[PDB]
Amino acid sequence: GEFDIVQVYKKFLQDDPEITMPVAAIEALVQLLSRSQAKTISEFMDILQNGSNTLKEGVQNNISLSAGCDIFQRFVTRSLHDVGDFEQCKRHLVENGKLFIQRARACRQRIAHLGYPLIRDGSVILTHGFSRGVAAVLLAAAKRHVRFKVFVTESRPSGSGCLMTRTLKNACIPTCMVLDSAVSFTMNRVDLVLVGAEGVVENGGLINQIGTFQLAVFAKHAHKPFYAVAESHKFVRMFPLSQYDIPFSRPILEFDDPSPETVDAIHNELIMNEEQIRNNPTLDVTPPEFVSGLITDLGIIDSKSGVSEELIKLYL
Amino acid sequence: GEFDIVQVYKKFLQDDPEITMPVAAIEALVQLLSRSQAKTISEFMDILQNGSNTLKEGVQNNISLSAGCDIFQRFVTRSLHDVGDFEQCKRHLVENGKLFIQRARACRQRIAHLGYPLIRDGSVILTHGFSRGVAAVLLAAAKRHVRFKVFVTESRPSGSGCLMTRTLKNACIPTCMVLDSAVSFTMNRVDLVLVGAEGVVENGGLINQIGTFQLAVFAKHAHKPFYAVAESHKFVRMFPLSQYDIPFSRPILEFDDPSPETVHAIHNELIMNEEQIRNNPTLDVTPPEFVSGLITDLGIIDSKSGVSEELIKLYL
Repeated sequence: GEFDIVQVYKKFLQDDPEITMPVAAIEALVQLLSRSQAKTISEFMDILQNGSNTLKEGVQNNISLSAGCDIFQRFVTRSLHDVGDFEQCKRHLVENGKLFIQRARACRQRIAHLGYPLIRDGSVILTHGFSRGVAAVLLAAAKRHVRFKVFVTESRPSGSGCLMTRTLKNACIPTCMVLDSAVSFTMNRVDLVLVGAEGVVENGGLINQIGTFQLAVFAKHAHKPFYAVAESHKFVRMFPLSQYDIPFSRPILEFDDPSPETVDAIHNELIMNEEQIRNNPTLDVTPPEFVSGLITDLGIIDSKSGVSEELIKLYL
Repeated sequence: GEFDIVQVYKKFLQDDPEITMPVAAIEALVQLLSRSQAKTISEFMDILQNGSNTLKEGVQNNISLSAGCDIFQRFVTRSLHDVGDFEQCKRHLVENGKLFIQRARACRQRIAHLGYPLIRDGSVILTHGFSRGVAAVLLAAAKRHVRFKVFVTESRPSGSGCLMTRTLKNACIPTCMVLDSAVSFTMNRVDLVLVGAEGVVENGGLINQIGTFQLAVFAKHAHKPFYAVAESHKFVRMFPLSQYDIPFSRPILEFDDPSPETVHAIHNELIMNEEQIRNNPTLDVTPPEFVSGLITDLGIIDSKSGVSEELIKLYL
């Protein structure tokens, strides 16, 4: 009995940082599953949820795993039956677990040798902040020896842009970091925009970092296409109503109440404070009419109605 | 004699910082014209030409500056005549020159008397960073006791949002800073969008700090109105074709050359350095199709053809 699976989850991040957070969760559940010794089907699903939720609430109720955790459950729940030997249950169960992990680990690869030809000779690409998805495909393209250049949004408040350029610069790729306020000015140059994904919705929506829809309309207005890479285990069952209807933990964009009683053209270091920042949101949502093609291990999906057929296929 | 007239211009900033830059240059030109023992018409215009350019070349080749100075001349020489008394020239010049600056610095007030009713009770306004005119109208509105509350774009790289924030909060009105990456998520909550002007071109376009166009597209797509406050002496003869072709000093948005070597969620300290920040532009341009209303000392102009007719009426 581990009784602290989060550590195994955590330990995975140090045994390998090159894996996504949900991947560790599943890789941890199997360790729970394999070691768990039960006697009823209900016993498994009881601690499984009570393990997933235990794993959920530990990580600020992150969405990426919250999908993967729920999808994984509803996966093994499918072709589950108990005939004669009870041990057959666990057998069919955990064996499919590794089988799911197999596809899960190979998912972020399957998109690479599938989205790399989207880059053409001498083309110029744009990316909002770092994402493990857009990275490999570019590298799996640059590996093929193809000339191209790339801008990267600085991606406040994450600042993941400063890391993304390095990962590309290190891989022999020309970069040019650009402020979040100057993406529109860049659309004239760019031939194709490309971002990762943090969550795909029932309507084909796109929950990713805070500024995706900021540039999604630009490419829509600047007539350049829009592409986003999303692994299967990022489909979610929610369904918003706009670019705003999302549940968010901390309340956002509150105002202050000012009682009548109180007190170089580039002015660096004159910004908001950390307290001012966290009032601002963290995630974004681009309605499907603004994306022209999802990039998944299941392939490239453009209808953003078939995503539901695929989403229905993913769940029961 | 009259030399380093920039210090006159400069001492004005210490004599008064609440006035902008172009008014100071004008205040210096008339001062230059005042102590100008001249004898021929050619001498006068030869001075201010070889005077304004020295004034022009001294400050970034700023637009609002280069706007007023060039406009100042082509005003004074308009109704110019020489008859008998040569002193009439210097008389007619400074007398009319005084009338200009008199009308000039009074413009920023005249705008407030027009913009304040544009704010409704309980309205929600949006402004991209600091903007002289935007402040006064809101203040002159708040003086008249009206409930509302505004967001503020932090305005990278200028960071002028915090300055705009305080100056509003300092005048007891609610504020809430917004990083430039997440303006779109806030639009559904707004009822009006109001930004300043750093320069106005012929076609009705807008030259303001970078990210100004970043907003107007949202206001367009989010079906929210867009107003910009501009003083007359900011009009310019420039006519950019697209939303990009504008004269810019330094090279902008260049890339690197990664030869084969090897050099090596509120992450608040991995930010683009001053060098790579410089590679970003400081100005964007809002096409006239997005300006629902343009408010000036001459009034409010929505035609964006009368922008030009009033413009032609300025350049004699």
